[PDB]
Amino acid sequence: HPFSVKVGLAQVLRGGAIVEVSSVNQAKLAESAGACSVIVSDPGGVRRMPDPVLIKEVKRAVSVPVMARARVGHFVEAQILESLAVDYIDESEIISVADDDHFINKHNFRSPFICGCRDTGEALRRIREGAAMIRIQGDLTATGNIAETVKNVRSLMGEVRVLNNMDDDEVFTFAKKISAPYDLVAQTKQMGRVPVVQFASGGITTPADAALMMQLGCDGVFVGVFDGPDPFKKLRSIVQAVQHYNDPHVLAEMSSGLENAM
Amino acid sequence: PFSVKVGLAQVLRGGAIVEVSSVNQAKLAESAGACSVIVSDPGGVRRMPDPVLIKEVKRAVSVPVMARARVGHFVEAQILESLAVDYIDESEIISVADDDHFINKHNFRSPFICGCRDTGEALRRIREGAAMIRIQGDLTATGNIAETVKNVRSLMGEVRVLNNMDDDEVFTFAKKISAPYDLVAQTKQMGRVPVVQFASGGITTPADAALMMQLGCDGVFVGVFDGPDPFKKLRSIVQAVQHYNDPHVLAEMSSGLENAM
Amino acid sequence: HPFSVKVGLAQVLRGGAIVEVSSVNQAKLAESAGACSVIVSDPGVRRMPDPVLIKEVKRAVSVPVMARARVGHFVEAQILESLAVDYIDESEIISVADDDHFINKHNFRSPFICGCRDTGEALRRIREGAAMIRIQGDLTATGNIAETVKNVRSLMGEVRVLNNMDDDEVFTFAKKISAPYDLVAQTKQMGRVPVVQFASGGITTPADAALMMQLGCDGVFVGGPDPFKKLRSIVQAVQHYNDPHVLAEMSSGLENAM
Amino acid sequence: HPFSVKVGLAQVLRGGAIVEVSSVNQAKLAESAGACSVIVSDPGGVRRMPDPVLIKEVKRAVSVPVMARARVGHFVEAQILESLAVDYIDESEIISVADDDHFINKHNFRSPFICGCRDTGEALRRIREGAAMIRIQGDLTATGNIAETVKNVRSLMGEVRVLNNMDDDEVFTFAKKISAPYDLVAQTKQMGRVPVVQFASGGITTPADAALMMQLGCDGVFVGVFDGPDPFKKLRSIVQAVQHYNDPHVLAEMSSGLENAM
Amino acid sequence: PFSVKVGLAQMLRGGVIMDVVNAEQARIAEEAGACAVMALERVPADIRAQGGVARMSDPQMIKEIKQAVTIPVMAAARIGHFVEAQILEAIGIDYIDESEVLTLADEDHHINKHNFRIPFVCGCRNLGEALRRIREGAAMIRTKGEAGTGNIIEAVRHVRSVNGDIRVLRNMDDDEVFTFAKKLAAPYDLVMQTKQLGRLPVVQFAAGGVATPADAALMMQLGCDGVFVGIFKSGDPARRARAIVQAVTHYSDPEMLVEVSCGLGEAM
Repeated sequence: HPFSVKVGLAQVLRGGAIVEVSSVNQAKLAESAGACSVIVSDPGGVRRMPDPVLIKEVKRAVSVPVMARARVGHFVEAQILESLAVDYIDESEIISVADDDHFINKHNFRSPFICGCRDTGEALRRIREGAAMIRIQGDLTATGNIAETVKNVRSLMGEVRVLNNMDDDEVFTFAKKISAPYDLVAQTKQMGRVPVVQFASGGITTPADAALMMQLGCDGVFVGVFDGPDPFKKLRSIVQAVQHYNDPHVLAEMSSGLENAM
Repeated sequence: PFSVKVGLAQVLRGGAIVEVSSVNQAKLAESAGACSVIVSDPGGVRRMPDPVLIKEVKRAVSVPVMARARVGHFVEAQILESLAVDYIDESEIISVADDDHFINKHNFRSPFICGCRDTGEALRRIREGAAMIRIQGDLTATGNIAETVKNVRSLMGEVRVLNNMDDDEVFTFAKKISAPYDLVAQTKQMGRVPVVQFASGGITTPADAALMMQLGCDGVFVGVFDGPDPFKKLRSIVQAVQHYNDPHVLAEMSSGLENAM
Repeated sequence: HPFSVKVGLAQVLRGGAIVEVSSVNQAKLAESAGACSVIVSDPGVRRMPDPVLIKEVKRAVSVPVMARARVGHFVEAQILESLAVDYIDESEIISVADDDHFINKHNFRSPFICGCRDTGEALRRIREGAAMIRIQGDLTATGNIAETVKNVRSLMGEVRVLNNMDDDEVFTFAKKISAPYDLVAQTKQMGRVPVVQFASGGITTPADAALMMQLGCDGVFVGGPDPFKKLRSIVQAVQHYNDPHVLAEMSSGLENAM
Repeated sequence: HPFSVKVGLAQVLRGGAIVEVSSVNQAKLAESAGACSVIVSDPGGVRRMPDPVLIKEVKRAVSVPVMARARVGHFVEAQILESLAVDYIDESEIISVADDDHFINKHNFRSPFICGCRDTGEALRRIREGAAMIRIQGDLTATGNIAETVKNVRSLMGEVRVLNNMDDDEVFTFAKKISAPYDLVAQTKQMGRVPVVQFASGGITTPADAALMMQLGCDGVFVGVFDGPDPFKKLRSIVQAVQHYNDPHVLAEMSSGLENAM
Repeated sequence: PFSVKVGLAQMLRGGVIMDVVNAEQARIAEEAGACAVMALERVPADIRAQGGVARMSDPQMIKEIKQAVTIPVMAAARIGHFVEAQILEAIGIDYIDESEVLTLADEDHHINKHNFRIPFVCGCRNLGEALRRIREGAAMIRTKGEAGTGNIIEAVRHVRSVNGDIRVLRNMDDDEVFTFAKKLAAPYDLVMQTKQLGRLPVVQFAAGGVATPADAALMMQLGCDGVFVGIFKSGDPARRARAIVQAVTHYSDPEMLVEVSCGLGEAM
């Protein structure tokens, strides 16, 4: 399907960090430190898809894929981003929701979408609408706290394990309970995984945080590093961290004299 | 010696266990393939059965004889161990004599079976000293297998969840079901309840019996006599447990049994 | 003390069963099976038994004779003491005559038993002057031993808690079980409740009677079929509460219980 | 018993005021004005037994008995005070509780303890633990208001009167209800009094307040006078007041041109 | 290897561990008889007062310490943050404290402390919570207490909680322990094992609210093997610190307690 092709595009991000930038300067730094992508962002107040002149500028200043966010259910915003020819769209509950009853019909775009989730049904529901990639929403806000993120990764991975070993006869009732499409459930069982790239996001603040998500079994992380004291340094470390997550002596060195986190 | 009782009870896998209240009933049961019988002389207060009766049954049959004690009534169990029963059922079907504690089953030579409604409960009876678990349903003579299916599914299902769970998360899992952590890891590594697991409660037909088996149990209890012709019904159920995955066998077995309960 | 003496009188009953009779006939039956004592009764409003009755029963047998007064019915007790029963049971099994206050048992020479469902209750009866404590079970003839067990357990249990407890923490413990601190401190030392402790409520079989004994009781109270047989059996059971072989032969063909 | 000896030590305070001091200056004033004792105190924040160098200094600057407070249930604090050889310890709910389930086992000390109370059972329970003296807690804080104090003295004295005239048969149930040791209840009945010195404290602020407590039937008062305008003057007055409580013309003169209370 | 981590913590009995956030301090702690230090980046009083997310401390500051004192060095790792732990094992600390004083990083699960060759100290507020941490691998328990208030009332609650039910457990009818284990929500083995031994099959310490010599000594008198302290928020860190140490090693000696508390200055 054109869906596999999208699912396929999101696979080349496996093993990377995705940094959130709001200028060109910030994008040129994230790419330098080894980000495998940069997501373009505006930054209370209402938060929307960022200006195209800015998405244009970044797209140009870096050779890594460019992502941008669209408000949930704001399909016109997503049409614009597609038109600008960015590589990925993140239907992002981080900015101001625009439709509280419906998300984008992501099967109407060429672009591969990411959607956030807090549990398995949320992820399978986003997928069925046409998400080609998932991220465990976690603690939104700039709270620097991974708890909710760990909670959400844990719920997911664990829910999939329960599913994997389930009596086939019970999977129907299970599908009903998490409010997810049965066949995408049955799929997830067959593959013992969520049929799409699964990143962690929310509250990642230290090489250690990043390596924990990876050890929990994620495909990579998002980081939102510029509210720090040495963003290049810290960002390098998180890349190194994600790249060498099972290596404590490496993780130790990356964390050394890092300067203040948030 | 626990492994010895656990090992002993294994000789029941594949069987149907019949509740009898007389020698005339324990016989019908053996002479129909009962792999063991469970004695009682049955509202009101229902207690251990009379030792005389038990001796009559024990003498009138070669199969292992089991008997009922009230929950927490150790002495009733001392008595039963004395008359030399092969198995003691600390059974909630009978008026509980202790609402806070169960017989410390590791103080006895005889093997104990207990009831359970879920994994945690089974793992708790086992740490106490049960060498065999039966998954109960209706405690009342209801002829309905619904609650029974609930508890067998619940049991199996948690074991399966546990079977594949991240080691780091078993501790909290043992907390949430209030079970001893090491019997829960034993159960994880084995992928199963470290003891024989029978279904009990509501079993009234070959189909009922055969469903529990297909659901993963090692055997079934039945209480048959609530019927039109118990001899035919009993063989039927036995055959049913014997040939549970064979639909043609089951159809024959069910044909013209008379009315159930 | 005159209390010490009273506590001594009940200690003769240690190791026995106390049958509950309401005639001469029953009291004879009970006496032959080896009942250490008998408690007189009549069976609405339940009261102290009739003194003619309590007198026929006293003459008919040779073992100690008890009788029930209503809770707080001090007069009723005065009467029993006068016709010279050996023990008085201020018994919640018959109708309560005072809801707020128990008989001030000290003002009596005849020794008192009182019921209890836990340690606080038992000590409180003791302070008022109970020389003997009996667990309470089901107040009805429910032939069910469950609550009985609960109450022996709670009692046995909190005493064990007590014995080992930090001394500084016993005051607060005294408060929480509403008990006189100085009886709590005695009990702690003695690692025991300073009086005879009989289970009662729902003893219907030898097994039941024996269970009570193995849980630590000093004896038991007992309320058709074959009474003399069953009675013998329960007495035999309390006398050999550790012999599963005897518990076995004892229980064989006792005919139907209640 | 060694308990009577302690009960006995606290009797020599009958008819006096006990002033609360936090320096040496304050102690030298209270003694001058005729205080029959001074209680050493620290002074939101956590309040503990005061420094030994300070308890040492007062003990020296005055010839009147020295009291000091220990946090409730802080038996080590009390061991220290004993070691310093002060005359009395007040297990004082005025400073920061240290054990909310247990008070000091006061029978393990040589020192006579005081404990506060709001009712009779509280007082009998403190006594049974080994308080050799009682004070009606009243309104803690520096509220200058005697109401709670009057409430608490009233409850006590009155509860004892009820007890005094009670049918002996009912005293058991009474003991149960106020949660007090029956034999200490039976005692209090025999003597128609609380078997220990009973002072008033909390909110005493004027000669009149002090004389009211005495007329209510107390053995004396505590005063906590230095948050006033003329502490010597006021303190003299309160001593005079307590000393001449049934003398209104005297009480009148003591109250005259006193300066501001609190 | 559990037996051995447990063992390794025996060396701490009668000890006063001290929280620090730099060499100067750690130097002050040993320089006063602190049996071990527990390096961080903020002391608990400041954590409460200043908010923010409290995480493992930066290696650097953990190394600059371990290279200024001879006594064992501990460090805190956010509850459940097994990767923070790792980074600590690597760096070579003596003990890791999976500390609820720092920002909980996993609400549902604690670090699996067995998967480590380094010994863990876990917080507790009651017996069960202690028997659960031990089963997860904790070698050395402590009380949650109350962190950053200078009020010792909660440590007392907890210490008493645990010692209490332990004594209850010691003399409990053998047939009643099962049930006791359910209600405790603790592993039956570990319970029976605490019954047999009459105490916590690992080193037990007090923590949270210890601010004066009397405090520390009360803990010891209540039945603790040592105390934690978070000392630098007071007036003369040295005197007070030496005093608290002296306090734990002379806990049953009032006369000395009076001596060691004499003019120590303003506490917290």
